Amino acid sequence: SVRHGLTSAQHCVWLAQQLDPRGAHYRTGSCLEIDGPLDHAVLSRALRLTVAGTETLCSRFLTDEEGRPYRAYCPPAPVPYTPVLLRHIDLSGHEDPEGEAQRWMDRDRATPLPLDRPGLSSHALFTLGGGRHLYYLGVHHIVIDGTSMALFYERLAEVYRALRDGRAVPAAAFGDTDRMVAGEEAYRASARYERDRAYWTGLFTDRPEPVSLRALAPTVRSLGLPPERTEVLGRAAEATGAHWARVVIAGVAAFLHRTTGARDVVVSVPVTGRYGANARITPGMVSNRLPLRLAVRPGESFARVVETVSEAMSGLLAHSRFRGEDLDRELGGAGVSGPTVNVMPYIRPVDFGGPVGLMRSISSGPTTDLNIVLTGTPESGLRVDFEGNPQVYGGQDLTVLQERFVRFLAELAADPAATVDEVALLT
Ligand SMILES: *CCCCNC(=O)[C@H](C)N
Ligand SMILES: [Cl-]
Repeated sequence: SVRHGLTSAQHCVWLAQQLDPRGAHYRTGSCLEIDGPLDHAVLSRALRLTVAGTETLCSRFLTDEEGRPYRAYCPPAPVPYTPVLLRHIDLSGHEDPEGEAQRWMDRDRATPLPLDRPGLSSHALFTLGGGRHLYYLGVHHIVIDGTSMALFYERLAEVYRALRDGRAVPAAAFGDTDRMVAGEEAYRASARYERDRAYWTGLFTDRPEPVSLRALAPTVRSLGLPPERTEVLGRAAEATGAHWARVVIAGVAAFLHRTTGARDVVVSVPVTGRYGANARITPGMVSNRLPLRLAVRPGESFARVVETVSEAMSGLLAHSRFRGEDLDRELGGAGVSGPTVNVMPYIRPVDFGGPVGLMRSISSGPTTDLNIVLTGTPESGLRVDFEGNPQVYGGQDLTVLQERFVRFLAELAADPAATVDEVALLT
């Protein structure tokens, strides 16, 4: 009967869903590529225990008498029970197991999940042959963000190992959503809110219109880059003294500048929206997206653009609690944004007690234009996903753009002292 408050991010998704109530545009997902055999019966039991201990995966969303949303907690069965289902799809024998799995996930992601039914996720274990497996985690964005996907996978594996070893299942170690929401409420009521509002509105008084090279589920094209191609990003990071994600952001900024010739470029950057220890370990949806405005002047080196990114990010991080969707509402119209550049944080390979799982993105969220999603590291290799609004980009277009970008990025990283407007951008 308890009516739980939504996080700001959840409020955002809720409002956006209302614009297209039967749509699936806020269906997101990821998967684990697993290099050895798993026991589906045991993993199915592990999923049940994992979900049972994950409040957000046992939640539904309802409206009160004033039409305002709230979250309701619905434990699984030993008031609706959260259902738990791990599908087993044996593609061992198929001509193209990987392709069939992708097709299955794409069709699942296209399936609407009504918010008033608890358990807003979809789970499938694929057998691919050669003993390889794929675990698909499909969710409604309102219950799970990128950070929480990692929290889920780690817990799932932990429970699976215990059930496999005969060991007692370790207690879950998640945080509390109500306290996380209370933290946001405290922020909104604080003096910092006013200061943040002033900071962000001040930066965009000219209200630059978003430029491309409504929010819809993306067409996704993925490019695998081995370490031979990606190590150079690490070397650029070492040389500039900037974290490699900053090098990538600078690369996107330079790419946009070189393509369009535009002085002032905007990219959008996600931040976790998690403040404090409790928030960091609470599965849910709290992520924020903020505009990074960058001036790329004539004759600047790539290293100089990295510095420009670092300066802008310092300000973004210092005012990161202000909601991106709030900034847009105040500026009006289409708001302010560029391609979303999402360099996912490091995730250790997921240990299933022998078999190891490597995470890859399936769909990070809907977009009005483009998301650029990276998983991996310079040393281990990268998966680069270009997620394009289907009314803007065709699949082939995204493939071409993504290869062009990675080539330019690699050239920049190979010599940060080079002048950006002298670096050849090849079509
Ligand atoms: C305003 C909150 C909904 C948008 N969030 C996302 O789609 C993130 C960036 N994946
Ligand atoms: Cl997210």
